[PDB]
Amino acid sequence: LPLDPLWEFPRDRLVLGKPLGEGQVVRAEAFGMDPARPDQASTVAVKMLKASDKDLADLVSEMEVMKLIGRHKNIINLLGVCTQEGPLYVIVECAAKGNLREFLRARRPPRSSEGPLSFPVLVSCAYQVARGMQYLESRKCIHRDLAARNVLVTEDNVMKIADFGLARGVHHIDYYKKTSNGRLPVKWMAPEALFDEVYTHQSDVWSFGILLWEIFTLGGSPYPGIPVEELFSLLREGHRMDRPPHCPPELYGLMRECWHAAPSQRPTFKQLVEALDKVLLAV
Repeated sequence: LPLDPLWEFPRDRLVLGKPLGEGQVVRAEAFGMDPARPDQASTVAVKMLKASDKDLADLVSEMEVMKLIGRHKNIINLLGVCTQEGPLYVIVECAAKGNLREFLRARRPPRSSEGPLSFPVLVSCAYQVARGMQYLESRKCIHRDLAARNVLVTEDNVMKIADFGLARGVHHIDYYKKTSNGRLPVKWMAPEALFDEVYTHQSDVWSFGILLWEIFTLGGSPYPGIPVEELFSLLREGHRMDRPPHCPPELYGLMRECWHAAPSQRPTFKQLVEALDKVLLAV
């Protein structure tokens, strides 16, 4: 691997800590990530191999994607890399509150009538994800698995889209795959992706609609009670999820637009940002 001085960070300035998931991602302390404060500690996340040569190329691929995509408030940003004299590390921002799905589920409801989550904050979460996706789209990045579990939450409740630069094996998806936390990722796939193996930014818009439903069910799992075999047949029939409880029609409206059969008849991310902004400003 060649040295890129723009991004190289000394590995001896990292102290590896608790693993965050399984390549693998590990929480770490970094010293002098800002070269103006060389002895200052910060908390970062380090992506690394668990590994085959294919596994290595995929991580290098993600690294190069992240270099090109540039900075945005609502994505997990690249901070540095360690490529020389040791294992490949890709250092990115660490979001203190974990993923959005778990953030919502943990916060389900003199203030006994009040849970931690209010309507304007739920809308803000949706707006921020749309802003991040608008940015990624402007950089010609299709996410391909946009979902609440792939949005991370900072200490200040800022949404950051994660894992947007993954080499995903799109031509070998096990549609019946259930994760160790019980997720069926097929439930986020646009029909053109699932059925025809076509991905565009409009397929991410479909997934955003599913994410919207996750937000307004406070981390509910989509298509409740529906196994994959039934999901296939239901999608072929044009099945859409019901309006969740305590969800205004404006937001279910947006969900249904995101799930229009024709990709060109779904909103763009720019339109979603504008629509959600209007709801946010309506108080």
